[PDB]
Amino acid sequence: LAYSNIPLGATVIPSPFQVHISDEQIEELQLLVKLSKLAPPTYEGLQQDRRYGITNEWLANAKEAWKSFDWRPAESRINSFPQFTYDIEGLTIHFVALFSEKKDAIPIVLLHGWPGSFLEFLPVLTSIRDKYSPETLPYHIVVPSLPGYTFSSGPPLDVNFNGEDTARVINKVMLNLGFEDGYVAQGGDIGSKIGRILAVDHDACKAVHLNACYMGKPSSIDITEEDKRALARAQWFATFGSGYIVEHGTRPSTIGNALSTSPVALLSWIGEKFLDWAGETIPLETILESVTLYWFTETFPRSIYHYRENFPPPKLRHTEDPRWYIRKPFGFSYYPMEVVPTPRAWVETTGNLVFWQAHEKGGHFAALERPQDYLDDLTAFCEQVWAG
Amino acid sequence: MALAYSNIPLGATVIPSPFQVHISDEQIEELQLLVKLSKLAPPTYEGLQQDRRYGITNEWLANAKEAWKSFDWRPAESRINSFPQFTYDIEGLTIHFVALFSEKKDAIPIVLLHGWPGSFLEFLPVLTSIRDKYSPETLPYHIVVPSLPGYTFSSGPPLDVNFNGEDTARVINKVMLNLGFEDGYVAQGGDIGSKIGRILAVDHDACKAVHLNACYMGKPSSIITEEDKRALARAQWFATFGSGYIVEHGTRPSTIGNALSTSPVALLSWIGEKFLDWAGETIPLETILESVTLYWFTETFPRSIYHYRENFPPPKLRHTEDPRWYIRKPFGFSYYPMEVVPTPRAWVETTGNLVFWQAHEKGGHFAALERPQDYLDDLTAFCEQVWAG
Repeated sequence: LAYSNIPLGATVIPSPFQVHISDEQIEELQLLVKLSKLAPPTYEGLQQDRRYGITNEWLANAKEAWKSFDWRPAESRINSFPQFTYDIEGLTIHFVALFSEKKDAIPIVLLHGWPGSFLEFLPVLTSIRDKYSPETLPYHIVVPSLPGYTFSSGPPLDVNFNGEDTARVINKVMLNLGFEDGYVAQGGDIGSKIGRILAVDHDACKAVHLNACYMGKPSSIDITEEDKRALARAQWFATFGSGYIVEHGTRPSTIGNALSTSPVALLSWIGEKFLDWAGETIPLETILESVTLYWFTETFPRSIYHYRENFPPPKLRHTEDPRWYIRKPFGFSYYPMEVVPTPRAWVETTGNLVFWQAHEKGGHFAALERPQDYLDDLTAFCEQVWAG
Repeated sequence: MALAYSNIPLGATVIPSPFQVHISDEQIEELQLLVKLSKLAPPTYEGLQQDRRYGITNEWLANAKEAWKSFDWRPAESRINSFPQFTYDIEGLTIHFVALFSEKKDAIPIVLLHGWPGSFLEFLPVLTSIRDKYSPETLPYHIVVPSLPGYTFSSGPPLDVNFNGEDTARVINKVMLNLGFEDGYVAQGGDIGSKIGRILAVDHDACKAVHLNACYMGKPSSIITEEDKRALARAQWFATFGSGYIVEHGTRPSTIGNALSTSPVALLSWIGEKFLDWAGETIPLETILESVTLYWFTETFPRSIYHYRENFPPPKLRHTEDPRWYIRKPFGFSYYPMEVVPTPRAWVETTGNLVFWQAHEKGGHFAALERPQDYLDDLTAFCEQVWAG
């Protein structure tokens, strides 16, 4: 497999990995999709603008498509990229990688969120290996599955687990691969908090680029018509879009149990996000691939441990806390349909912001929606800040 | 189909249609199939917290799922059908209600109002006590226990227009008007029913008085004992850790309604958490299963949560704290210590003409279900105190 040779200085050799969902898991999935019931018509379910969530119609259509969804091609595509696992602190940590043949390639770790996965970055990874050979690849790209997500095991059954533990475990992936001299982190959604913690607390992480920075407007800050739509969208998300945060953060076992009962229940909860959060419309096939993977791996109940960190609501939000001010080189890319679009003057207050790029297209799932924009920003930021 | 207590009061302007519950054989067969084949979450740190700090435990749900496999609906149905039941058509909705009608020309009419995730079932123990104490001939009251629009055998709400708490009260008032009670009735409510009962008493002439066992509010701007400290901490637990379902119901009702229609055990997870956490007296598993089973058979859940969006964006004032909804008519309140937001008398008094106050040592959110005799003593005491003929 191209791009799959372990960097020469690795401290722990990773075990190679391939996904092979059993025929029985596939057919249990179809059985329960078929067994699922739909809601009767309701006023709320008939609103085509989704002001009360997904429409009954969308869900009925998506369920029918699911019955013809074939996992094998998607699984084959996933397996076309090099994948590995480490054993770290009793957990299996899965990651996708593209390793360069250049000895001093710049290591980068790309950090997904919820309800995402490594799947978000495969179009970017496809663009990378279209553009480069293993010989001309300037980067080592590492795309781990966060603890509790898809092929990563955990979190533990017997102790609480939070974002600082997540960062500690993810940093060790990069250390294991020989990157103690330095790597760059890139993060969105929950990955943006992980990226911030890596940059703030872990020596090996030399710089961090974010495409999300969840904050209110700082009081130390004065607007344009783009600043106006950013504030209106942020207020929409805070007021109407944050039910799942409160339920994940306070009753993770209840919602975790309810949505494991049926794959179509998980489809409803997760599909609403792929619909509302995107700038560029995400195809139904991409939603189904993600929900199917979460299902096969029982991700959802293992994946929501992060949300309880905000209950009770902290004095300062993470991004606004001086404890988590990013002193290392810090980059931000602005996508207008990000769930909380944040202007430069906001972001600048949370770190040492040396890189700023704004885009006209794209929303929350920047890598998935705009892989070329994402890859361009990532190359530019890494070239701009990397110090050898 | 003659039934004791089912004679329509003499002043009725509209005769209701008799109703009986008959869930089909195929629904009962299908429910058992769907329970058995429901998938369960794997073990998680959160699912192993036996103080339920993060919701229901994996162990509780697996046990409830096992018990559900051998729950028999038909004897619960026979018990339900021993009470008179009716429907009215009102503004194109079918409104189900249970009733006990007195033979006395001047019996005091009373409407009992359930909330979410409850139903007319909450009041059956109280109705059982009433009909054990009174024959139709000695019954001092007419008791009406309707299904709110969207709940169990009541249809709607409409597919094509929004529907809110004021529409709910208008429609429930017409049940009482149809039965000839334009001269007066008393309302009683908890949970969402306490909001409806408030609107009835504030805005509708036929409602003469109202008793509540819930008065959802913060500490009033108008204004601490042992109990008051405890009530404040419980109210603060509810607002901080207990209101996830409110935000979700009120912002994304379509998503959660669809999610929870897919499987009866999805519904049970969501609703069972509330019967566990909100109760003062432990509510038996069989009662929870009965309630969740009824919701499942009647596709209640997606139709029942329209009330919660009235809080989004957060209104200028909470209903109970708004002079617009201050109760001028005689207002009674019963304090149950394990109510989700226990409100001292000083708080409640800022919201209406409080002429009746009763505090209790036991009982929680589902007062009539947990403490039927306490609930009934209060209701009759309050009605006898305020009714003016």
